[PDB]
Amino acid sequence: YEPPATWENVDYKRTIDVSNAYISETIEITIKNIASEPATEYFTAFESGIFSKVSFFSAYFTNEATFLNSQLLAEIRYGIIQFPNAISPQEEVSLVIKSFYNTVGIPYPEHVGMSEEQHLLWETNRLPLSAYDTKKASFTLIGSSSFEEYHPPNDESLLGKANGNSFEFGPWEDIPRFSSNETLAIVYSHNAPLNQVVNLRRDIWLSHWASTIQFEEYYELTNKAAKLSKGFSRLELMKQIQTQNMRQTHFVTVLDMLLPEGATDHYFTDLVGLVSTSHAERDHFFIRPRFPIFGGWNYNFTVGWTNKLSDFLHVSSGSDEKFVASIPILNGPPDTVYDNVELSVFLPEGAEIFDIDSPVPFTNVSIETQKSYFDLNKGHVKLTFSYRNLISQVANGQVLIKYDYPKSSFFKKPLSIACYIFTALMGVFVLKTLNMNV
Amino acid sequence: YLYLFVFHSTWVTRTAYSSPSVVLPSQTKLALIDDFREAYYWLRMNSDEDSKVAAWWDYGYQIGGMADRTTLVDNNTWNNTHIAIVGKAMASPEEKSYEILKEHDVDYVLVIFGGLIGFGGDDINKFLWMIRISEGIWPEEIKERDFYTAEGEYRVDARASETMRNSLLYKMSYKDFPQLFNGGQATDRVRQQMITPLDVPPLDYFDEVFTSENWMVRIYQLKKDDAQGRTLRDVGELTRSSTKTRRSIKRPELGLRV
Amino acid sequence: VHSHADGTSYDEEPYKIKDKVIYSVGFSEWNGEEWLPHIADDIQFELRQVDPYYRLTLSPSGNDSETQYYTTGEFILPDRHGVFTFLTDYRKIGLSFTTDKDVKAIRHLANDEYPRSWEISNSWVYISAICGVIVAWIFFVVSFVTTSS
Amino acid sequence: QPVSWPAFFFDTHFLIWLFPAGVFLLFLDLKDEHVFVIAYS
Amino acid sequence: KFGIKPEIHHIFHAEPKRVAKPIAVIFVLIIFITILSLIVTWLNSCAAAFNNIPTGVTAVYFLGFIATIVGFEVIFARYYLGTSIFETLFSSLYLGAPGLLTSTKFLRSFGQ
Amino acid sequence: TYEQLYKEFHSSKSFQPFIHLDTQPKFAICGLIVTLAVLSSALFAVGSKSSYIKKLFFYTILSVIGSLFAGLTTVFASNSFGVYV
Amino acid sequence: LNWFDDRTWYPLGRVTGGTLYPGLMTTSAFIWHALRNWLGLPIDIRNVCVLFAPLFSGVTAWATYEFTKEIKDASAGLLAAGFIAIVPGYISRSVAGSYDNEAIAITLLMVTFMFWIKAQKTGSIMHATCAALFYFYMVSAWGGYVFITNLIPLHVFLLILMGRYSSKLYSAYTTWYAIGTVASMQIPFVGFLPIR
Amino acid sequence: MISDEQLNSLAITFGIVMMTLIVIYHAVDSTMSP
Ligand SMILES: *[C@@H]1O[C@H](CO)[C@@H](O[C@@H]2O[C@H](CO)[C@@H](O[C@@H]3O[C@H](CO[C@H]4O[C@H](CO)[C@@H](O)[C@H](O[C@H]5O[C@H](CO)[C@@H](O)[C@H](O)[C@@H]5O)[C@@H]4O)[C@@H](O)[C@H](O[C@H]4O[C@H](CO)[C@@H](O)[C@H](O)[C@@H]4O[C@H]4O[C@H](CO)[C@@H](O)[C@H](O)[C@@H]4O[C@H]4O[C@H](CO)[C@@H](O)[C@H](O)[C@@H]4O)[C@@H]3O)[C@H](O)[C@H]2NC(C)=O)[C@H](O)[C@H]1NC(C)=O
Ligand SMILES: CCCCC/C=C\C/C=C\CCCCCCCC(=O)O[C@H](COC(=O)CCCCCCCCCCCCCCC)COP(=O)([O-])OCC[N+](C)(C)C
Ligand SMILES: CCCCC/C=C\C/C=C\CCCCCCCC(=O)O[C@H](COC(=O)CCCCCCCCCCCCCCC)COP(=O)([O-])OCC[N+](C)(C)C
Ligand SMILES: CCCCC/C=C\C/C=C\CCCCCCCC(=O)O[C@H](COC(=O)CCCCCCCCCCCCCCC)COP(=O)([O-])OCC[N+](C)(C)C
Ligand SMILES: CCCCC/C=C\C/C=C\CCCCCCCC(=O)O[C@H](COC(=O)CCCCCCCCCCCCCCC)COP(=O)([O-])OCC[N+](C)(C)C
Ligand SMILES: *[C@@H]1O[C@H](CO)[C@@H](O[C@@H]2O[C@H](CO)[C@@H](O[C@@H]3O[C@H](CO)[C@@H](O)[C@H](O)[C@@H]3O)[C@H](O)[C@H]2NC(C)=O)[C@H](O)[C@H]1NC(C)=O
Ligand SMILES: *[C@@H]1O[C@H](CO)[C@@H](O[C@@H]2O[C@H](CO)[C@@H](O)[C@H](O)[C@H]2NC(C)=O)[C@H](O)[C@H]1NC(C)=O
Ligand SMILES: *[C@@H]1O[C@H](CO)[C@@H](O)[C@H](O)[C@H]1NC(C)=O
Repeated sequence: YEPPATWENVDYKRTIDVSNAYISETIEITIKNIASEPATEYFTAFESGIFSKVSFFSAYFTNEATFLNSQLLAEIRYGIIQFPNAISPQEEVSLVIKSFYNTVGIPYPEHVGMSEEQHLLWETNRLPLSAYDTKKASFTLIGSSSFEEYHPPNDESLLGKANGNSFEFGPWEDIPRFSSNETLAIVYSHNAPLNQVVNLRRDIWLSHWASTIQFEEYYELTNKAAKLSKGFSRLELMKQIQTQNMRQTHFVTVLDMLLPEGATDHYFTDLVGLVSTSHAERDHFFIRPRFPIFGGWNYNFTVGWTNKLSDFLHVSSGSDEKFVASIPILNGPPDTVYDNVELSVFLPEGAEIFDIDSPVPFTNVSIETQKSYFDLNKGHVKLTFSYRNLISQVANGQVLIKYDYPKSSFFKKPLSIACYIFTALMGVFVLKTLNMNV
Repeated sequence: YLYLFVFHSTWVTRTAYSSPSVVLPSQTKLALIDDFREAYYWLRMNSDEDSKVAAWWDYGYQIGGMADRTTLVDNNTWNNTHIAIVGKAMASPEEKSYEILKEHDVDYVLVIFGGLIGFGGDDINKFLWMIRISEGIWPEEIKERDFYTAEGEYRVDARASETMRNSLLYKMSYKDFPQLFNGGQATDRVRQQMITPLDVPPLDYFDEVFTSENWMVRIYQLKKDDAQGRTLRDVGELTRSSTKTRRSIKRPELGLRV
Repeated sequence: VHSHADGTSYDEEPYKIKDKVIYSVGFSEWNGEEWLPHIADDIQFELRQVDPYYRLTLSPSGNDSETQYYTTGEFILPDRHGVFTFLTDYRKIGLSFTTDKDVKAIRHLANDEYPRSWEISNSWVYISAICGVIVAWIFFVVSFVTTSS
Repeated sequence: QPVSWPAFFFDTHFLIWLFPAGVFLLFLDLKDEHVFVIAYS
Repeated sequence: KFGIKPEIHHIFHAEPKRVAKPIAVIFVLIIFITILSLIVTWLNSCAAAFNNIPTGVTAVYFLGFIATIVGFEVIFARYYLGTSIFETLFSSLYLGAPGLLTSTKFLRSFGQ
Repeated sequence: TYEQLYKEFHSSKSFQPFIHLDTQPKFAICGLIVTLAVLSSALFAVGSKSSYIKKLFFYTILSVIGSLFAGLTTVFASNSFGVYV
Repeated sequence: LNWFDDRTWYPLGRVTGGTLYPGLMTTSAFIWHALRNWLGLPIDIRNVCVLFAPLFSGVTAWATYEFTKEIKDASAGLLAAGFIAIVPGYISRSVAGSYDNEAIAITLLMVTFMFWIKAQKTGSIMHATCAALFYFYMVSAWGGYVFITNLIPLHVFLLILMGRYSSKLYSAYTTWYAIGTVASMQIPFVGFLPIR
Repeated sequence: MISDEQLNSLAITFGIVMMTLIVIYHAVDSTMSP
């Protein structure tokens, strides 16, 4: 669906940041309307390969920011922005788009030694794919230290002018419409570890009898950094530890898990057993895996802790037996990108969910049951969300569940276990009043 | 005596019969060692799920229990010949051990080495039990009275034999061990011998892919045979040490083409 | 691709000792412009452990616009259990080397998948004698209870 | 693989010297039950 | 080296011969004549016949007794042809629980 | 509506628990003594001698009491050892 | 029961019908399924497989109580149970993580011997058939069942040489051998071996 | 979770309570039996 008309871009900045293993853009537009029926909408154009991997999309006004209604739809594909206070047909407006991606690039030497810097290859557009005509448009590539182009063009214009830790250029005037005329490829040094997980399932467990909430998380993380040539040698790793100071390099030795405020019973296990190299200091759960995760290596592990329920659960006002829970949507290391997240919250056995709200647009949601310990009846209410593309730093949200849990179903747990003990002992009575004596 | 029986029966249980067989607390300091789960979980995480791991037989269950990979020998010794295959492969030159470890579709070979921390149950002192059970099946290929120093000693340092130095498990276990400490000397803690980098001949058919933190469990890979058909020791002597920009042109004495 | 002789695959029913399978591979050559079907003798299937158990030359029995297929006929799997690989190394000097291998597990007979005792002609005596002892036992307990001592 | 006597004292504390006296005391009233314990000892 | 190679066909193992079939038929009806000789020896000829039959109100526990004794042989006979061990096991549980009570009141009713 | 549920969340009381976790193993031990005394004295009502209807009556009332003390006891002793509910 | 296990002995496999004793695995799987579906608490199979020798340590103690109760009065049975509950000779092969096939062996050796002595005292047919059911279930588990089939015949034979034969000794031993030898022949590791 | 010295105290006190009430049972049985 192509937009007709009624927006023309006077100014158009485009600042790509490349500094923390996910690409973030901060577009800044100043638009002018044409003399027609005053329309109130906007269309932001993404490629078909970038629209598949996008995790956050927001808009500000530049005067003083409140928010705007930024909706992402579901072959250039679009994303709509809805304005309040419908605009007169000839007036300047100002606007800020922020967006956060999933891809970071390919290691341009894919094999590199562990004591050597890596360089990544990112591919993008240089002329901006706008759905409308632009009159002025500057590009700015902020980020790490060293930026270098890949197959530089013969034109002396459309060429990068390097600034102090920056790379500034762009086609600056009179770009008519959708412009896939040239695709940029830039290599750049990047000393972050590039942690990314493939499948995160995290199970929480509300409990009214214990008044506790119990977090358990299963991470399947890869390191998408550059692979290492000549294999792995413990001699070069151990000498690399013994030389100096462990600066910033590729592989993963420790992870810093940022937990909720008061967390009590910390554990960190692999598939084959538990791992004893973990340190649970106040508010921070540090983790050392068994082997250091170099470029391309896999590691699947499980962490878990226990919070009290008095700060995640809140009794409603109209009815005493109606509870409202707000769950942290994501806890993990500070530099991670999540390719799949499934958040399973487990309400107790007699709970009935009324209302569900999530701040991040999920891919899926369903309500099932699952039998845990002493679930003699149907079992826990498994409300499971499926989120696809998330960032650790960006997706700051809480999932809000409104349910009820009456005291008719609160005492059915000891009464159900009492029902099994009672029918077992009356079963003992039938098998002892019974005469079998030939 | 009934009350003394309880204190005896709990002291004996706590001291002598309550220890894990996986975590190895040798205290090289009350330090625990989990190099077996580190290496086996490297095989579980960083290998294709149909790779075949040829280790010695007394570690055969734990690999299949922890690495979830395919082995060749195993703890119950019901086929002794198939154990003499791996015992023949561990004690033979790597020219004749690559040939027998690719005929069986093996891509990973792991060894146990307790020379940096003093484990003693490594695969260099149960190495003679790899030559006894493979000498009775294949005599005059693998033979004892080799691996000895012509006076009856079982040495590991530069006093050792030539068949001991060119063996597969020797140069797989002691690879990069003299370059560990400094100065080109290395004090093996179990065998109490010092080795030098002019020992331990290089490995031209295998390459290491993992080695644990205390150097216990070494994991090696059969690197693929060369594309141009030449032998891998000729690739090894190609890529190094030869020959000071000096040449020779000669009738190559190769026979005749069929 | 290899499958059972009646059309089912390895995935639906895994293989078994003394089983009927079919194997099929198709070749194609390239004269610089088009992928033409490759007419050839000398192509050999191998069913293989450490040592080969089958070398069967491949008859064409098929055709396509850019592929000539080859079959091996219905051949019986060995009664030797084990993990057998299905191998075609087409290695003829002058033209391109190709290798296709698929490693499969081939298991023993289950306890149910045996010739049955009523099916076999030799065990009719023992079924008749066990049935005789059982029926004579039932008349022994009814006759023992209903008599008066 | 033969074993020495401190494994016999080690595995059973004072039962190792009530073990023969129990057998000798099971002879002196020899029921048909006790032949099992004597032969099994 | 490269070129054609001789074929291999895996000459199989031989199966031992079963039996001549009418010999097995002969022994089947020999065993039939022996079992029929047993029943014809029991019922009238050796006079070990039915001296008493409990025609009172304890007849229903006798028919329950025949229901258990014939019932377990019906369960085992079904188990001989197909009928996996779990359905046989729940079958002899669902027969063994009411059946042991009506096969013990009967043996309480007869003191002999 | 996420804003209605957010306002309705942040204007609410916290979760006041029924029985805290630190007093709960003492309820587990005292409950174990109670249900073990009641059920331990319940198998001797069928145990010694009686008639049938009084043995049924006292067995079923004493088994109801000891059964419900047993169930509530194993809820609290479930929560005591680390597993919850 | 029909598991080829292509993950071991790679070109050969391991049939695991006639190289395995299927009595430990079906017991701990019966406990796992039993407390899984019938009792309410789903615990992991690793915890059933670990905490298995501590569970049957107590059943070994109860069976030693009943055996010594058949030899002397019950007050010696509680001494024997108190001895074998904590003795270091059995706790060596019965440690908490030890799924090594003698965790289930001795708790069937003592139930087998308990029903044998209880079958040979009173001469009952039933106690010598349920001596043979636990003899079969002892054969399903451990490969040192052979001890039992050289000890119960060694007992009976010493009952013959001493002149202590009776109808109880016949009526116990001959149905122990009948049921226990037709039944122990069904385990595929032990085929017609008890015939030859 | 319980520690290892506290498990040692638990195992020893089950042993001492076990042997103590065994001896009490044997005394009450041996005194008051015909
Ligand atoms: C425990 O583990 C052990 C190790 O993992 C394992 O031991 C191995 O077991 C296998 C299976 O039996 C053994 O393979 C056989 O080995 C035979 C040994 O023959 C020796 O002597 C021959 C001369 O007499 C040599 O030819 C032979 O090979 C030599 O030459 C090769 C080529 O030049 C070379 O690669 C060798 O290295 C070696 O130098 C060896 O020295 C071997 O005879 C046998 O071959 C037959 O079977 C193969 C299929 O199984 C065919 O591929 C092969 O062509 C042969 O086929 C013949 O037999 C088939 C039926 O068996 C027929 O279908 C064929 O048509 C053909 O039949 C012809 O010959 C018959 C007489 O044999 C005749 O009756 C026919 O009419 C027809 O004329 C096979 O390779 C292996 O050697 C064992 N390895 C070791 C180290 O012991 C053991 O099995 C495991 N335990 C358990 C319980 O599983
Ligand atoms: C007066 C009441 C009389 C009741 C009689 C009941 C039982 C008699 C006592 C003992 C019988 C011994 C024979 C074993 C038969 C079962 C084998 C089977 O089940 O496996 C068979 C296959 O055999 C085998 O591979 C051997 C397996 C050996 C079993 C090992 C397990 C033993 C331990 C169990 C204990 C577990 C804990 C319980 C604690 C109490 C599966 O049979 P299927 O499912 O294919 O059925 C179809 C029937 N076709 C094929 C004939 C049509
Ligand atoms: C016969 C009379 C009673 C006999 C009593 C016997 C023993 C009791 C004494 C000590 C046992 C307690 C030791 C617990 C060890 C730590 C638990 C653990 O850590 O393991 C648990 C296994 O949970 C269990 O097994 C439950 C054990 C409960 C025992 C409490 C006493 C009840 C006894 C039963 C009475 C009869 C039942 C009738 C029912 C109808 C692993 O949990 P998880 O990995 O899923 O953790 C994650 C947890 N999420 C999933 C929530 C995130
Ligand atoms: C005639 C029938 C009579 C009626 C019977 C009815 C009910 C009684 C039956 C069961 C009641 C409770 C038993 C469940 C206890 C599970 C403990 C466990 O499994 O805990 C294990 C480890 O435990 C321990 O640390 C200490 C061991 C204490 C266990 C004491 C054993 C006594 C229980 C009886 C024998 C075992 C029976 C089950 C196994 C076959 C959990 O391992 P983890 O590392 O995954 O958890 C670590 C926790 N994270 C995941 C959060 C990190
Ligand atoms: C056949 C009879 C069986 C006899 C005994 C059998 C086995 C005993 C052997 C070993 C047990 C050692 C336990 C190891 C695990 C350490 C956990 C621990 O020590 O829990 C301790 C506390 O515990 C206790 O106060 C025990 C409470 C009272 C026990 C009651 C007995 C249970 C039986 C009830 C069944 C009633 C039903 C009747 C059915 C007829 C805390 O630990 P935490 O900090 O990890 O809790 C996590 C932290 N919160 C506290 C926040 C949750
Ligand atoms: C630990 O977690 C990782 C991450 O999810 C798991 O890796 C994934 O494993 C599956 C199956 O091994 C892979 O699927 C495979 O895909 C390839 C083509 O991509 C195909 O050739 C195979 O037949 C199979 O379908 C999947 O790609 C892989 N994901 C990544 C990112 O590598 C791993 O299995 C987990 N390990 C354990 C022990 O749980
Ligand atoms: C959304 O979640 C539902 C869960 O209810 C998924 O439906 C299940 O899909 C699995 C396939 O793995 C089936 O085995 C189940 O039977 C399905 N259950 C139901 C109730 O349909 C569904 O596939 C998910 N959809 C997407 C697009 O992720
Ligand atoms: C059969 O194969 C030949 C190979 O050259 C091909 O040209 C022809 O088109 C094929 N015919 C059919 C019907 O597939």
